[PDB]
Formats: sequence, structure tokens, C-alpha cells
Amino acid sequence: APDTSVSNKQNFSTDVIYQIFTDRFSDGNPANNPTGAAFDGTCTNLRLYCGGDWQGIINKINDGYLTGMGVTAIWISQPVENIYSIINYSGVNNTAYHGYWARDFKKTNPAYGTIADFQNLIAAAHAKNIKVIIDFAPNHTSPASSDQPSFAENGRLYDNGTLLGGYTNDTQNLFHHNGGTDFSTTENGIYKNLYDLADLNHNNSTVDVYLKDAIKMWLDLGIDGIRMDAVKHMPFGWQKSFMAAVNNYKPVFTFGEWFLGVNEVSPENHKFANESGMSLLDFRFAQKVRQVFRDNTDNMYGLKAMLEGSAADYAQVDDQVTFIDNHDMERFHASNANRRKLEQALAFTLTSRGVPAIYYGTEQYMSGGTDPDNRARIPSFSTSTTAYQVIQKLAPLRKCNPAIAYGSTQERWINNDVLIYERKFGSNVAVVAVNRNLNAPASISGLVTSLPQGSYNDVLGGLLNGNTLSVGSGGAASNFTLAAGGTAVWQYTAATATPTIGHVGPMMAKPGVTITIDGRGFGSSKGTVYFGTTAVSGADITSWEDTQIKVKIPAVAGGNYNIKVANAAGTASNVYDNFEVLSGDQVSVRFVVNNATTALGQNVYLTGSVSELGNWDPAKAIGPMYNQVVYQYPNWYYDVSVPAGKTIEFKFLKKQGSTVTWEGGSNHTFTAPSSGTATINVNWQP
Ligand SMILES: OC[C@H]1O[C@H](O[C@H]2[C@H](O)[C@@H](O)[C@@H](O[C@H]3[C@H](O)[C@@H](O)[C@@H](O[C@H]4[C@H](O)[C@@H](O)[C@@H](O)O[C@@H]4CO)O[C@@H]3CO)O[C@@H]2CO)[C@H](O)[C@@H](O)[C@@H]1O
Ligand SMILES: OC[C@H]1O[C@H](O[C@H]2[C@H](O)[C@@H](O)[C@@H](O)O[C@@H]2CO)[C@H](O)[C@@H](O)[C@@H]1O
Ligand SMILES: OC[C@H]1O[C@H](O[C@H]2[C@H](O)[C@@H](O)[C@@H](O)O[C@@H]2CO)[C@H](O)[C@@H](O)[C@@H]1O
Ligand SMILES: OC[C@H]1O[C@H](O[C@H]2[C@H](O)[C@@H](O)[C@@H](O)O[C@@H]2CO)[C@H](O)[C@@H](O)[C@@H]1O
Ligand SMILES: [Ca+2]
Ligand SMILES: [Ca+2]
Repeated sequence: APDTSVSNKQNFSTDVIYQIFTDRFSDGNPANNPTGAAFDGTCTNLRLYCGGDWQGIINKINDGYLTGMGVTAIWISQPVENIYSIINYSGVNNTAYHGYWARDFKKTNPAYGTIADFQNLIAAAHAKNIKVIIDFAPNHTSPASSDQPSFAENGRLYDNGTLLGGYTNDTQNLFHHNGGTDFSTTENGIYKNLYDLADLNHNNSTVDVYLKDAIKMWLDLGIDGIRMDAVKHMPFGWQKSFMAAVNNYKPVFTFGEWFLGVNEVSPENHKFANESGMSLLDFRFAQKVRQVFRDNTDNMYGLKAMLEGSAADYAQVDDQVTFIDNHDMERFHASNANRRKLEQALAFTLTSRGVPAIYYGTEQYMSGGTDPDNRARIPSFSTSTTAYQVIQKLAPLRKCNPAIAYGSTQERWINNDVLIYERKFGSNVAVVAVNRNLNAPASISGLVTSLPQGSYNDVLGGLLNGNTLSVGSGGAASNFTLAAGGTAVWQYTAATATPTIGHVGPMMAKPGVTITIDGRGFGSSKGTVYFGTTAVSGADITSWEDTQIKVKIPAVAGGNYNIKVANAAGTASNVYDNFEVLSGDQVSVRFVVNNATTALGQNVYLTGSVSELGNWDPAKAIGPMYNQVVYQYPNWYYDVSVPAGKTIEFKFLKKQGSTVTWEGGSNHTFTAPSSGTATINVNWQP
């Protein structure tokens, strides 16, 4: 299969995701609707169930609404069984229509459907070339009060009908009892409750094993991807061990939610996207796009800076999931605003790097404030809007023009209101022109591109007042006027002759797992794949075609490797870096070091004998460690993903900038568990 096939669960860069709030999309089966005070068929009360389900989605996939738009993946509400209590929050009744108040990760939410409905959903989708992504929220169960056990369902957790435990009298310690977070620090937001949601303790073996088992059930059901909720709120080491469990079993594209506010740029966010095994929802991209096209609080130079910066900060910028709004933000379109603003933002997002996600109803110009006004029932299924048509014209380009799916991004012309950029990959180019100024045209002169000489029709066909482009020799375009609110797309595609790698997935796995390398120019006869200097050819390369290669990871030492391929003729490709070969299956272990006093700005880190611990390289040490919540300074702690059942030697160190002070004595040593978790407690050696 080619890189663009629905069967490619490892790469979403050529796809366009449509985010659906199941309950608010389409009620296809009135029989599973909740009843009484938990239900509102008119969907006037936005905190109750409106009746949307999997049957409805199946209906809209079959009647051509989604396929007509050019959507190729759908991301749906968390499918697991949620609590049944109607929660009164100071006067207002609330239900779990949203899917985020889990009670049992091994069963379905009956309001959405049965497991049979779920399987039918996967089948209907796959039959129409649409991938299915599910929301998954393992940070907590539901709202609980440890002293008012009668409140809601007391955050109760079930294992396929069997009561594991509740928030009140949690003697097993399945949850955290550290209070509620004030979001003051990253550590504070991880080990304390989010609002009143019972926080799961991932250091408890029962919880650890349970979640890893639960996700395997869904993988077996045929899902194509996972959206991980609240990743900034779970231990990073545990999450890596969780991603390893998925990748070492049945890898699927996974991306997490790490909220970023306006103008916020987080280095922790970057590190997590670069090292956890999963990518993230591109909040930096979204906040900036809103500032520029929506609220007008920044201009084109700020958009450019975000594009150049992110391309530098994220090791895999093409895996970040882009959007302009979602269920936790005001809808992009304001009731009174000019529609062209939304249309332009859509066009920009659809032709920009990364994986575009569209929140249901956007194409219908839905408006609404914060939760729950941003979650109204979709008003209609009309294919006659300009927004629907823009998506319909642009979504398909991600499949047919690799420059859009995998290309670099380059600014070719810019002012306060205008941005003209070029996407390029192999012998493929796309040039996009956007003039956010709704009142003034702009005179474009001096535009240079990589387009071959000739004339180019606007791919949008003038839908957004775009025009034809005339390119002379040297790729120099003749002067032209870019209309007020104008948006135009020009492109050129041709066969690529040299092997060019555009994507690799998964990005982290143990030896033996099969990875997918996507790109162009691979040729049709098997060549060679290199992991560092190690060559792999013949049988281990399970499939080889011009746009996709499937190969098993060789048994090399755990570590970071560059990947390169060479065609049958010996021609080598570009290098794709940052691939992590694990030392084996993983387990999450908590390391604790006592009496490690430091000076201000100086932090404690951990290093050791395996690649998962940096292999004694201080530049690769794990940390900085925590010392507020679970243990307090001068005792430090941290949850780390380490190879299961191995005997490891470790040492702690203090780092200030790049200046390091090693622990004295001999290495500490220990053997990792084969499964479940463990906690290692040692004293700092002077
Ligand atoms: O009654 C419980 C509520 O639970 C549900 O909330 C979900 C969201 O829908 C998820 O998408 C996600 O969103 C969180 C986000 O994970 C979290 O970081 C937080 O964001 C903070 C941010 O960290 C901080 O830097 C600052 O910018 O403020 C942000 C506020 O958004 O909040 C998001 C929104 O909840 O996770 C939570 C729970 O996992 C559900 O939506 C609600 O209807 C329900 O009330
Ligand atoms: O001509 C090459 C030149 O093109 C662009 O420069 C534009 C500039 O962005 C506009 O604001 C205006 O000043 O016209 C110039 C065209 O002469 C690129 O921005 C620039 O990097 C490049 O050299
Ligand atoms: O909370 C993290 C904090 O840890 C270290 O700060 C110590 C500091 O070194 C000690 O001298 C003492 O003052 O207590 C602090 C912990 O409360 C790091 O120095 C610091 O950068 C970091 O924020
Ligand atoms: O370079 C690998 C080496 O690193 C560690 O050695 C530390 C040592 O513990 C310190 O006391 C200090 O002398 O710096 C050394 C770094 O060179 C490991 O302890 C050791 O096993 C390993 O070989
Ligand atoms: Ca229903
Ligand atoms: Ca947590």
C-alpha cells in the first residue's frame, strides 16, 4: 500500500482529521438515548445528552457528508463507559455526555453504542478510506469527594464490571490524595487533582497494568490512532512506558493534549514531543493563528516567527496536530465577524505543515463561547457553504502533493498583512498567498519561487478571490495584485527520482517491531535500510515500494539512531534523525534520592547504564527531578521508563548549566521488574 492508503496507521500527515463530539453530531439510534433528566432531545440544554451516537456517524459517512468534504480521518469522543450520575454543580445538572468521566476502560458508553456498534463504525469508516482516532483519558476517572462518598460515583473504577476501588477509603492507593492543583508548577499539576477529578496513581502496579491492558483491547478493535488527554498532567516517564506498550504491540499514531496559552512557549512541551514517543496538539500554532486571523493581536511577522521557530523546536514538526479551535476554546467564527476570516484560517491550516484537525461544525460557521456553548448540535449538513468547499478543494492536496504533507516551509514574500509561503518536497512545490487585510489589496512584486516557468491557475479556482500566477525564468513571478481578503494556491507536481524520506513511524520501539518509512523515489525493487551504520536488507524488509517501506528494527543496542535508505541501485536518501531504539519492553519505575542538597538554580539529575538512562552521558541525564509534592527537598523523585527485567547501574548528579557534580562512591544498582512498577530509594553519596 502507498503512504496515502487508509491502512497506514503510522502516518497522518497526508490526512485531514474531523473532530466529532459524538453526542452532538447525529442521533442514528434513538433506542440508546438516555432518558429523564439526563436527556434533552432538543439539545437546548448543553450539559445533558442530546442523543448523538456511532450509528449517526455511520449514517453521515454513508450519505456522503464527510467524504464529500475530503475528510479522511475522524477523531471521536472517548468511547469507554462513563459514570451514570447526573452531577449538580451549584444549580446546574451535568451529565458525562462529553465522555471524559470514565468508570470502566474496558466497556463502551451505551449512549454511544455497543461494541458491535463500535466494530460497525470501524468497518464503515475503513470502507470509505477514513481512519478512526479515539480520545483516551487515563489521567483520572470522575469527580469525587473523599469525604462525601455519596457524591457522584466517588470516582469509582471498574475492571470490566469488577469494582477495583473508589476515592473514599482508598486503602489500595489507586488514586492521589494530595489535594487539587493550582497549576502553579508542572509537578503540582501532575501529582494533584485536576479540579475534583479523581487523579489516578500510575505508580500503583494495578493501575499501571490495568490501563496498558485496556488500551490493548481498543487496539484489537481496529483503531487507527489515539488522542491522549491531559498529557501535561501525568508523569512523563510513565507515559513513555505507555507509548512503548502500544508501539511494542500494535503501533498507531498518537498525539497528546498539552495546553498552551497565548504567547506561551514551553521548553518542557518541546522536550516531551521530542522524547516521549508521541507528538502533540499544536497549541503554539493555533494560538498564533487566532491572534493573526481572528483577534488581530499580532501580524504576519509573528506568524512567520512561529513557523520558523516551531520547525526548529520540534524534532518532528510534521507530526504536530494543527487546529484553529476545539472543544475548550471559543469557536473561531464570531456571529458578527466577516466569514472570510474563518475561510482564510482554514486554507492556511490545510496547506501548512503538520496534521490538520477540523472541529465539527466549522464548515457550517458555528459560533459559541466557552464550554458548553462551543458544543452545540451541528445545525445542518449542507455542502453549499464556502467553508465546506474550501476544505473540499484543499484537503485532497495533502494526498496528491507531497510538498504539502512532508515539505519544508519557506517565506517568499511578507508584510504586515500578507504572507506568501512555499512548501517543497522532492520535485513537488506548493505556493500559498494570503492577504488578511479585508479592506486593502496589495501589490506583489519581487516574488521568487521554485515553480517552473509557466502559468498557474489558483487551485481554489478564485473561490477566495485568488488569481493566476505567471512565473518567468528563475522562478521569478511577474507583478500582480493580491485582492483584499485574497487567498490563492499554486502548485507543481512531478515524479521524484531520488529516494527521499518524508516520514517514519513509530519513532520509538524495541528491536523486532516493524516501522513504516514513507516518502518518494524509493523505486520498486528492495534496496537497503540503515539504522546508524547497521545495514538491513533482504527478508527483514517486509515490503518495499516507491512511496513506502516496511522493515523490522534490527537487534542493535538501545539508543538514538539516524535512518537512511538506499535504492536498489545504491543511491542513498536524505537522513531522518531522532529514531529511538529501546533496550526492550518497558516498565515505569520511581527513583528517589535522599539528602541531595543543592544551591539555587542547581538541580539533581539521574543517569545510568542503559540508553533509557542516557548511558552515563550527563548531557542526556534524566531530570531535573521533582522535590515538592510526593517527596520534599532535599529528597528528590522522578518516574522513569526503563527496560523491563534488566539489572541497571545508576548514579545521581547535580547540574548547573552544563557544569556537573557527580555523586561519590560506587554506582547504585538494581534490577527492573518484569511488569508493573517499582520504587527505588537511595541516599545521595558524597
Ligand atoms: O468536570 C470535569 C471537566 O472535564 C473535562 O475537561 C477535559 C478537557 O476537555 C480536555 O480537553 C483536557 O483539557 C484540559 C487541559 O488538559 C488542562 O491543561 C487545562 O488547561 C489549563 C492549562 O493547563 C493552563 O496552562 C491554563 O492555560 O488554563 C488551561 C485551562 O484550559 O484544562 C483543560 C480543560 O479542562 O482535560 C480536561 C480533563 O482532562 C470536560 O471538558 C469538562 O466539560 C468537564 O467540566
Ligand atoms: O525578491 C526577493 C525577496 O522577496 C521577498 O521580499 C519582498 C518583501 O517581503 C516585501 O515586503 C517587499 O519588500 O518586496 C520584497 C520583494 O522585493 C522576500 O521576503 C525576501 O526574502 C527575498 O529576498
Ligand atoms: O523545587 C525545585 C527547585 O529545586 C532546587 O531548589 C532548592 C534549592 O537548591 C535549595 O537550596 C533550597 O533553597 O530549596 C529549593 C527547593 O525548594 C533548585 O535549586 C531549583 O532551581 C528548583 O526550582
Ligand atoms: O563515563 C562513564 C562512567 O561514568 C560514571 O563515572 C563517574 C564517576 O562515578 C564519578 O565519581 C566521576 O569520577 O566521574 C565519572 C564520569 O567519568 C560511572 O560511575 C562509571 O561507571 C562510568 O564508566
Ligand atoms: Ca442515540
Ligand atoms: Ca495526574
